[PDB]
Amino acid sequence: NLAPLPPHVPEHLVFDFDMYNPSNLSAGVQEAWAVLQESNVPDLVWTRCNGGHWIATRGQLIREAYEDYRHFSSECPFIPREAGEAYDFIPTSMDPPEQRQFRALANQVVGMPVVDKLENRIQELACSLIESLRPQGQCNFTEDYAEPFPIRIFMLLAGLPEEDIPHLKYLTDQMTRPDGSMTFAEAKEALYDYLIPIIEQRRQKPGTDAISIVANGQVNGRPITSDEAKRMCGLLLVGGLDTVVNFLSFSMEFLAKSPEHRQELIERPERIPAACEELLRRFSLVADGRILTSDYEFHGVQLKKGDQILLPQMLSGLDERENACPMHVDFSRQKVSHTTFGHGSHLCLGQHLARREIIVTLKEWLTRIPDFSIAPGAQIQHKSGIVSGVQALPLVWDPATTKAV
Ligand code: 6HE
Ligand SMILES: CC1(C)[C@@H]2CC[C@@]1(C)C(=O)C2
Ligand SMILES: [Cl-]
Ligand SMILES: [K+]
Repeated sequence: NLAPLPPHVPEHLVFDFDMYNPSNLSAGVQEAWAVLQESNVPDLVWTRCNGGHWIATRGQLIREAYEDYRHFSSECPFIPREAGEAYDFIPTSMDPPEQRQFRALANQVVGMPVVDKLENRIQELACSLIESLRPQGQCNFTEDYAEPFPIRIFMLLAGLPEEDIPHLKYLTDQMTRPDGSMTFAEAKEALYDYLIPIIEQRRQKPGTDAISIVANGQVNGRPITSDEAKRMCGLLLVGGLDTVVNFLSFSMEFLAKSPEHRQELIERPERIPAACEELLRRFSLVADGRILTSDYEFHGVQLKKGDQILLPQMLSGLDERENACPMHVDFSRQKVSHTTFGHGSHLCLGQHLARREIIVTLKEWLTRIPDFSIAPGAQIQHKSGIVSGVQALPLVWDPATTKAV
């Protein structure tokens, strides 16, 4: 459905891109979004899809708007409007100054010191999952590794039972790639139905898990409220269940299709961290945005208070104006420019955990299964939304070419 064109929007800026089902999707989701960077498309366009909103199509504008929280507010950060209105996670639904005091608590539970506490378990799980698949000569990568690896690390960190994964993963997916059976508000309320009793249990009887730490936390020296704790835990759950999960599949699909790049990392394993960064650029996958706090002329375009603007994190690094030959993967790329983990005051606090999970996966997969390919006659289908992903990734290999560690 196409929403009526607002009176202030000129026809020449209309480009009806659908972020939940882009027309070029069969080419790959990054490719589908990159249609917005064809030479005839303006830096800033209006789509009538998904209730109507602006889209910044170039890194320069995306960065500028993420920096300018005074004009571009995180209050309503998701499209469609009903989702952005319902979205109340902390700290990502707040602007500075209010936002900042909550970042330290989040950092405590998912940041670098916690990555250190989890290091051995991350390593052990990657190795065990991969060794279990190795002799089979095939896997369904999304279900067999991309999901269980990061999700089990998260459930461990959060002290939540693994048998709760199917329910939580379903709900989280309705917030990022809704199947239409639940509004964002309904999925949010269901997630809160889950979290509220657990938060009170852990305020009564604290453990050492992330939910206990948030629920008993202090925010600039005063106690967090039960409600604030719930809103922070919601963000942590969505980050844990729907980010790295999708990214690993883009990366493994690429490696399955590029024997040369696999060989590069096998021969020169020291390049794996740089490879991770270049894959984070090329297979960037997030697109949220902001709401205008006032009428504002931005790059020659009249924006009105209340207008939503999608600021795709994915697009900055794909912009030829930021990286030459942007669709080409070059592990030796000198300046890897991207906003994959966001930009401005809301830079991802989970990024150290994400990079560890990625780097461990690349190392431990290629150690055991250096030679693999896409299953015979398979056509890999992507999916688009707030976080984009891979529907299924069937891989095959000859077990004789593998190595048990
Ligand atoms: C378990 C926690 C976790 C994990 C695994 C991630 N994130 Fe992070 N994240 C990302 C973006 C673009 C933003 C800013 C959003 C905005 O400005 O509105 C955040 C912010 C955040 C913030 C503020 C938090 C607490 C957060 N994200 C937890 C978080 C992207 C990512 C990506 C691309 C990955 C993985 C590849 C990721 N996150 C893993
Ligand atoms: C946009 C995000 C990737 C970032 C972490 C999870 C996510 C869906 C959010 O709600 C904030
Ligand atoms: Cl934040
Ligand atoms: K909101």
